[PDB]
Amino acid sequence: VQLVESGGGLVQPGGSRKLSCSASGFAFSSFGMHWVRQAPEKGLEWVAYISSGSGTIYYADTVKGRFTISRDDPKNTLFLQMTSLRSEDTAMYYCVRSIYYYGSSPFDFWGQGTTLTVSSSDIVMTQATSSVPVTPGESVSISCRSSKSLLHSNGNTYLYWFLQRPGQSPQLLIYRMSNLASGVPDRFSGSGSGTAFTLTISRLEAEDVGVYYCMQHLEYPLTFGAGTKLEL
Amino acid sequence: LSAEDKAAVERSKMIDRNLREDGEKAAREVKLLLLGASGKNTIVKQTGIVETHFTFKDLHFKMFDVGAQRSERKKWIHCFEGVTAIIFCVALSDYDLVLMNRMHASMKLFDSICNNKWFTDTSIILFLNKKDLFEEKIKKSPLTICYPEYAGSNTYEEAAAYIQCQFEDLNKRKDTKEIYTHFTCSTDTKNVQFVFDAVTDVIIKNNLKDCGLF
Amino acid sequence: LLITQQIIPVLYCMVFIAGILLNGVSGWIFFYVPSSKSFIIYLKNIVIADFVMSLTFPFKILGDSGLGPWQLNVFVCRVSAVLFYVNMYVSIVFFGLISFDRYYKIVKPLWTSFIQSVSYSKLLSVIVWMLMLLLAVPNIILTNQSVREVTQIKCIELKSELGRKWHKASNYIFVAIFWIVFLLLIVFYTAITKKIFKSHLKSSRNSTSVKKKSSRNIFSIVFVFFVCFVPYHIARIPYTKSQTEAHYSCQSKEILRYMKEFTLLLSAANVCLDPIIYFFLCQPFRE
Amino acid sequence: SIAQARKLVEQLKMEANIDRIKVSKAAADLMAYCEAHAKEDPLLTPVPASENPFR
Amino acid sequence: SELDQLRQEAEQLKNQIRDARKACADATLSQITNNIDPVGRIQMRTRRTLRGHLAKIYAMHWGTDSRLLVSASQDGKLIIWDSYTTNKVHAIPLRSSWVMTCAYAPSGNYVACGGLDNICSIYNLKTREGNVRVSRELAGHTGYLSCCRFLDDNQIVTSSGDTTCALWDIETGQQTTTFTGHTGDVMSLSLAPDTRLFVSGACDASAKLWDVREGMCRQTFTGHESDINAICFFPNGNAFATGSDDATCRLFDLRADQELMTYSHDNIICGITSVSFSKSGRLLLAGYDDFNCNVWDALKADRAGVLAGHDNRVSCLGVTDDGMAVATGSWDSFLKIWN
Ligand SMILES: O=c1ccn([C@@H]2O[C@H](COP(=O)(O)CP(=O)(O)O)[C@@H](O)[C@H]2O)c(=S)[nH]1
Repeated sequence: VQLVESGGGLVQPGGSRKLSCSASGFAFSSFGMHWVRQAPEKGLEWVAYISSGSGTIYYADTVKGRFTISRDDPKNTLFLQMTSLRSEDTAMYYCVRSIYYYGSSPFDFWGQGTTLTVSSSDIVMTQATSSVPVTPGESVSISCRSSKSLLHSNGNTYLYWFLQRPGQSPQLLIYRMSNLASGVPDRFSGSGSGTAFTLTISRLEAEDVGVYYCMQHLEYPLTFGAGTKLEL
Repeated sequence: LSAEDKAAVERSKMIDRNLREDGEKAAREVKLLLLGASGKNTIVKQTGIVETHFTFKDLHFKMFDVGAQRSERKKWIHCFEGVTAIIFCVALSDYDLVLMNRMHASMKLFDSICNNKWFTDTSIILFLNKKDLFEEKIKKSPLTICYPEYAGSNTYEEAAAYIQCQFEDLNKRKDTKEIYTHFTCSTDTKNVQFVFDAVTDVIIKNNLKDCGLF
Repeated sequence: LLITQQIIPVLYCMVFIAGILLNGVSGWIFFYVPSSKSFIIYLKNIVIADFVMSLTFPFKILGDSGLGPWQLNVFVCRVSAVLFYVNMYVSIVFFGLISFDRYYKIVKPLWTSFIQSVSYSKLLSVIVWMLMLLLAVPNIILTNQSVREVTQIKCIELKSELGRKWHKASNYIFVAIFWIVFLLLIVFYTAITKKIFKSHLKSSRNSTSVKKKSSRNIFSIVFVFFVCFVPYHIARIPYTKSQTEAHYSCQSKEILRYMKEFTLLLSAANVCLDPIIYFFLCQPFRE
Repeated sequence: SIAQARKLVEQLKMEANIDRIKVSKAAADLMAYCEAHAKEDPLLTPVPASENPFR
Repeated sequence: SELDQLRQEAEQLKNQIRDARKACADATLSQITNNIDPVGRIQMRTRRTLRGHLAKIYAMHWGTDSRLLVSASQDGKLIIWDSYTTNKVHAIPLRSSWVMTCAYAPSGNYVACGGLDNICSIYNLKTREGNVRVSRELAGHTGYLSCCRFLDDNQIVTSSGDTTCALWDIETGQQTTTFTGHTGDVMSLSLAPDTRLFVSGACDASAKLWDVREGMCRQTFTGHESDINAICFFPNGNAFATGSDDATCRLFDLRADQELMTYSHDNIICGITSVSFSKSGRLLLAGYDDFNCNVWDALKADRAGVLAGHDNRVSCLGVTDDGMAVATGSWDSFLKIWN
């Protein structure tokens, strides 16, 4: 189970470049694939989304009309056509898989990342905590806020967590309230109600340094938050 | 509906179309049940049950042999209600061997199968085997050991005709099912040709009765 | 001069009684047969059309009988005749579709282009119904707009464009549709019969039973269709020619009226024979 | 044969060497259980449409 | 001849057992419950109708969450449903199409199947990849499998048509224990809530109660007159009900070792396919061959109502863990949820 991204480089303004990603080790045709970019010193931004069956295509306002997304199931390859470049497109692009049914865990795996350098009604997510020091063997709490309550009429709350290790791709820790993903130690817990969210780490280890992130999944502008940095 | 709910509905629709395609593909097969009491060689080859799949003149066949299921039939017969036909194999030279009489047991089994309540409209294909051995040994032993009331010519053709009549005259309610008879051979795939002809006739009748004109 | 006021209403009363007595019970096809993409839907629509046909008889009985208010004549000229004609032509088209379905389900010669047609039965039924209605909707609201009082012996009171040439055009389109459907049905059933005869059947009573039943039913359907529906469509066009104009005497119009009335009486009496011919042979309909 | 008959006899002896209680006591226990658990039974006592997911 | 002596001893033991059963009978449950309030009238409607199968449904099972259920059908498919929204989560294609039983793991991880191929298969639902694969194919029976039930994620119990019931270990793949003593084909199995004992009903018109740890038969109940087709425990683990082809359900008690009550009406001349209880055990549901289900009063032997609406034989039905709904499967290839 691995994802490899290819392409990129340096393109003058007004040019074009087509990113590509390759997957192996799972059933590619039965997954939905996302695109997420990251500015050189800023947070994570959502770009485009394609679903299984190619029946649902969602874009972002900043990139609408200049970007095209497509997939090829037989070749296990994903593409993102990109024309009419600007000076704000400088970032490092990712590739994420997502599957949806009753009880599934979306955004479980993350790609590696390629860098592209170019020469020159949305829910607001707020998390002001940042640059908080940590000490091994001590409890740490991380907060998060949103404009609208995330509790739907079906009894669900659509909020996610991510961890950005130094020089590494994000790892999904908790996908919904009181839910731990596979491979996560039983010391991370998440609770809250409505617009109040929290994440509890009972005993932090050496591998618990990095940047944490929030995410909502209610409707389809996709918004992240300026991550909270914890350092030893 | 929320995003995950809509995606779940999309997954359900994909499952629906896959199931429908599989059913549409599988509805055009010919299913046959093989029974006996008598040698399945040249008829099956040419634990549990055994599948056998082959194609002959653009038709997909499935032959099920249930000879190893030694249990009460009346509790798994009803799984084979929708089979297209039944193939029945009888030994033609077991009249003079005691297991009671082998061919009497064959007649009893045939009667029980043909007069079952699940097979009121199922055609029966009858294969009679070992005709060469029966003809070779008919001269050294008379037919009175099995059927005392023959009173006729002691020749192979007359004996075969008498046996065929005896087996064909046991179907009560001979208005909804037809019994075919054949003497097996080993040349030119004549057995497969006979099975093809029988199933073609049955399929034509079934389409006529399904379209509602008969 | 004595046919109109003496004979026709009695025959309409008889066919009305028979049609009620049959269809009022046969209407259970609308609920007994479980819904499917089979040819049952066509039979349900035919049942509905026959039932709607069953209701236009009493008004014509009263109108021809010479009793009742004179506004019933314009009511008949306004609504009832149009409804009767629409239902008859819808029934014709559904019979043709049943013939096509039987051909393509027994023979299967050219199922290549119709692979995606399982769920299109509802679309086809809706299309036929709406086409017939929209070709007959104009002559209910836009007809008999100025019923007069002079010469109360005539039912062409249509004025300029919503009237005479439009009436002619609708009649011509209807007769053309019937002829096309008839030719398609006869060719398809002939092909089915030729397919059925090819099977090599002998040395049993079951095979001859099946062949006899098939041949008898097919010939019965075709013969009934022809006898019940041909003469009226032979005689209709000259009736329109002698109705829109005169170009003749009274006798050359009187005999045309007589034949139109009699052929239409037979074509109406065809409703009472549909149940036994079509709905009785179906196995699911007997449970 | 002999072994099967001996096994059947042993099984019958084991079945016989089993204590039993009164049928009246068993019926009383069943009635007590059914009466005690009567309140929490959606099929026996119909529930309002608010608490029924199938609605 | 020792055979005659053994037969005489067995007859004497049977006579002693019958005498003890007669002596243990003081009063009847009907006499005791003749003075209790009757259930008035039950009119359930079809809240949901699950569609998608293309052949006769032979078995179904409920999940522990009371929302997810699995169905088995002769077209070689195994569907997991979402009862609240009528969605399909998975569609498992099997190798052999002659399936006759299905089970849902109590942990929600695995499923099982079996039939005329003598092999009980196991599937894994939660994997790193996005598909369900076969984890094990247990073999070792000589006749067909009739019923299969899970004890945990590592143990399975099955019943066969060769008069034997076996306990398997999934990791090893071998028969840990085999229970023998029956005469005809074994048709139904049922596990107690304590998961320490179970009962089987065979075609010799008998009932046998086993013990998993020891591996022996405890008691024998003989009241029926024909084949036995279905078994189901009372919630309290002290009683169970049986279905037979002589148009008669029956209720047996473990502590008294005797038949307590029978159900029979002069208008019922068909068989019984499935039997289940409600959460409290007051209402007993039995599926009949006459195209509809009957609701019986388990304490007064009265006919409460009829759940009609199936156009063919009902072969399987079960009740949720919380007692909130029932679902009946039938040969007409439909599932209906009644509340
Ligand atoms: O194919 C036709 C022919 C006629 N019509 C209309 O029916 C009404 C009565 O017509 P009719 O029965 O010819 C009167 P009469 O000749 O009996 O005195 C008028 O609106 C016609 O335009 C329709 S809709 N379809």
